[PDB]
Amino acid sequence: LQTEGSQCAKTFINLMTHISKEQTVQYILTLVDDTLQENHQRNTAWSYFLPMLNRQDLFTVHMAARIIAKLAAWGKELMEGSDLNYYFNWIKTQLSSQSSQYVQCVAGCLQLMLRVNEYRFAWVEADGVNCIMGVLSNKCGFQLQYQMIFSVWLLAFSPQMCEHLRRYNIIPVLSDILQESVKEKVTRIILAAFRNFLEKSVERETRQEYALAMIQCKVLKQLENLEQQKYDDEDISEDIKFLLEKLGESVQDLSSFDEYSSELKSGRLEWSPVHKSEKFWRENAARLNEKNYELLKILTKLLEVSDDPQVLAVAAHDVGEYVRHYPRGKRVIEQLGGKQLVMNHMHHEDQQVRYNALLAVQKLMVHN
Amino acid sequence: VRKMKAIYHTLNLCNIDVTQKCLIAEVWCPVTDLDSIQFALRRGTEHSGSTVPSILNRMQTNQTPPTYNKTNKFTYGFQNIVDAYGIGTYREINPAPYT
Amino acid sequence: LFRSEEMTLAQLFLQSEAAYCCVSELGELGKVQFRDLNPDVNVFQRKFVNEVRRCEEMDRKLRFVEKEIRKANIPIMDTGENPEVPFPRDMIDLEA
Amino acid sequence: QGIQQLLQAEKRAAEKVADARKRKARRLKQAKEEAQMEVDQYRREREQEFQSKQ
Amino acid sequence: SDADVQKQIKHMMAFIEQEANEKAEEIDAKAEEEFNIEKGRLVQTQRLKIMEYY
Repeated sequence: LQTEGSQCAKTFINLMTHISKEQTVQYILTLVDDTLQENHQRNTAWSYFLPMLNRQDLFTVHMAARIIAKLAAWGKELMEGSDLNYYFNWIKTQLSSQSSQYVQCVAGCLQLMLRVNEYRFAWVEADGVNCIMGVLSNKCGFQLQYQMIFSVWLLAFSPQMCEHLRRYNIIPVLSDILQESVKEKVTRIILAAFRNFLEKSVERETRQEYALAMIQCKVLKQLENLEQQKYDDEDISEDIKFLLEKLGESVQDLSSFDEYSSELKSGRLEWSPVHKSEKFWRENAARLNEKNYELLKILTKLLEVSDDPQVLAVAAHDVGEYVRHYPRGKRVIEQLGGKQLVMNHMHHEDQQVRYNALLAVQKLMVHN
Repeated sequence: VRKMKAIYHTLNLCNIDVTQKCLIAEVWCPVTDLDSIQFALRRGTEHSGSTVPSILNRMQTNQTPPTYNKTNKFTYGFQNIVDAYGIGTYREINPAPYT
Repeated sequence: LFRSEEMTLAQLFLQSEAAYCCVSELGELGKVQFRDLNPDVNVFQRKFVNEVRRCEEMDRKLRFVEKEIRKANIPIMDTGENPEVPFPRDMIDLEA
Repeated sequence: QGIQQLLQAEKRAAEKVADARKRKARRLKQAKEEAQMEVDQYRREREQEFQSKQ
Repeated sequence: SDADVQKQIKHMMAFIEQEANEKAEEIDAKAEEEFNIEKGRLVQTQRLKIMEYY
């Protein structure tokens, strides 16, 4: 009972390797995992026990993975990151999702290595992060998804790693996990993963993580009813109010018309929350006339010359919302002949540009 | 929507939730109908993706139980005619087969 | 059928994740008598009074549409088929 | 009955969250006091360039 | 079946370790902002005191 375990470790390490009784060696490895779980030093010998492990038995592969995670994530001089880039490649086959009964356990061993900061930089470079994307694709992620979102939540702390992880479709794949919300602990870490993403960016490329991520997805509309629910854990109730205030400004800060001017002058006229928001059109009432009513005339020009199976419905929506907020603009589009263009474009074969132009042509003639 | 309102209405009827992050329900059920509810509840939790099957504990309290009668399309008219005067207690003879 | 049916007062242990799916399957079976554990509470603070409001406005808009079609006289076929209960992951998609 | 087994089981699950709430308010004080151990030490990190420019 | 009182202690106590470890390891993993990035606040403060001697 506490027996100043310090000596006889070299006799135990020699006994852990040389013994052909795998039943006793699994019991020897389980006693080492139980004892060293709450105590200190037991890393050249750590590299030595790795080659005798990871072979031909289901018990010793993850029990060594338990003790090699405890050895690598604990200790100052025991930090041996050169052995870490060595270690990841051997168990990467086991880290694949082709195994049964152990995909949950090695994910737990993966979280211990992903805890400390310098271990994370060498991880994601050697990773090929698609291993997380493989299990994030539907493969019965009841507990498995909670382990992997906890892994990427660890990857959000260091600032330069945030622009490393953004070369993917991460957050709308993650918001697809958020809309399920069955486990009630996957949503507490995937909202924390949204916070640790958004808070720790020193750049203006947080707006890269709204357009891909937040405003253009079914997450911000979901966060309104996330506030309405009755959660108990106090960090969640401050996680939603932090995300609601960060995304509350994020809808109108591009809802400026500048961006819209960046959209209109450069073209391509995409589907954006600046078009559906009425506080946009509450502001830019006279701003088309501030641009000498060319800013409307450049919009009907791209409406004229191009067929545009998607953005013509956006262009038909843009002339509709301006006309409701300025009655003299009805006379403006009559001088340009854009009404007869909407008359032609409402008879189009596509239903989205038909429905938008029908609302556009009926906004022109509310009162005559 | 009228089903989903009913399930959320009876979850308001369900547990105080102070005990754990789970729901407790003291429901009444027929004793001879007990294999069908357990066969349904075992695959009912499977749709939610849970590996933990919900369990059914039997109590031995002294609250008065309600009555229940096997009701057909034919004997329903003769049942509520008897039931209009007074509801039968637990295991009294129903006069409805004689009615 | 001269004696009775006999009742049990069993006790359920429903998990938080398996709270909608089991009770919905119990309703299709239809042989349970859910009893009020807390009668001395008001109409709110019942843990699920948030979206039972939202089911009522989804019912309120659907009562408005049912008035609208019969006002325009398009009599709708029934085609009698009892559908299955929608999951709460489909509940957010239903308001849209 | 079963809820009597669940009342102390909830309490030990709440207690395992409770001591985690206190070691994070304990190491937080130590995080500020381990960051000022460099005051003893990073003056010796200044000492190597004192010999270099001399 | 008398195994329900065993089934109660089987998996509802498995919910306890779901609250025990996975919620405390969440708080244990909240040290990169509470210990590591608060380390960087004061070691950058006394990095000035290296330069003022330098």
